[PDB]
Amino acid sequence: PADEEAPTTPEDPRHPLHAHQLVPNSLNVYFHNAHLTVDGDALLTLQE
Amino acid sequence: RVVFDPSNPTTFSVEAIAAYTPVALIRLLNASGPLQPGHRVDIADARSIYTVGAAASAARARANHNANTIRRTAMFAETDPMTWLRPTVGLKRTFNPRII
Amino acid sequence: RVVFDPSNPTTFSVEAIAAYTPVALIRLLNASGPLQPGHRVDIADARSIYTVGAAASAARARANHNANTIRRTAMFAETDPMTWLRPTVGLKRTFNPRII
Repeated sequence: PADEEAPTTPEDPRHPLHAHQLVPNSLNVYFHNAHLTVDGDALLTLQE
Repeated sequence: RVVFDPSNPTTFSVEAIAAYTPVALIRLLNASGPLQPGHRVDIADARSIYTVGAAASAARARANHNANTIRRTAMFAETDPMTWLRPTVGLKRTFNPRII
Repeated sequence: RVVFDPSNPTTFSVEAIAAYTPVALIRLLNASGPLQPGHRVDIADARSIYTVGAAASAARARANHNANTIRRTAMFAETDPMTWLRPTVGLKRTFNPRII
């Protein structure tokens, strides 16, 4: 939601690097394969 | 769903699908078309539809974020029809755009 | 309990017994086979039953944590029935499988 801050640490639930978001065959697995704790507000920008 | 069918998705339901369950769905099927409906057609088009569909899917999915994210402004000089009386400036998109 | 019987464990009785108990049961028991009641079976299955039974008891004992863990998925390439239209990818299990 648009009421709080964005997630920071990879052990955070709302973070793309938690255990949850590791959906098989998602482009998130590469960034976690590479062990790059980058957040989603960057991932959002690949669309443009 | 639309896997045993000749190019029948045609960029229609794929965008109606979200950005999580479609990839969570292709990983669910365990077989392809024996009669090859979506395979007898030249696969060249069987590829060029799913991709753009997923593209528009993610696009409309993030279109909601345009409510809590700023209007992306030009980052270069890009001379303006009002570039007289003031010189244009770029903007390096370094800030965190997530408003509060 | 089970020291004096030939192959009667047979990963059936000990199957339901816990994990911390048989480790406790065997340091607990202090009896040698007087009639060789379970010692008539040689080393061939003297320990085989015990090891397979401990495996069954651990599996039944560790099956509980599966209710709050992530699904074990492909660790390697492991081509898919939907190998086309997207490349199958492994997944390093370097994350913590303990869900909130």
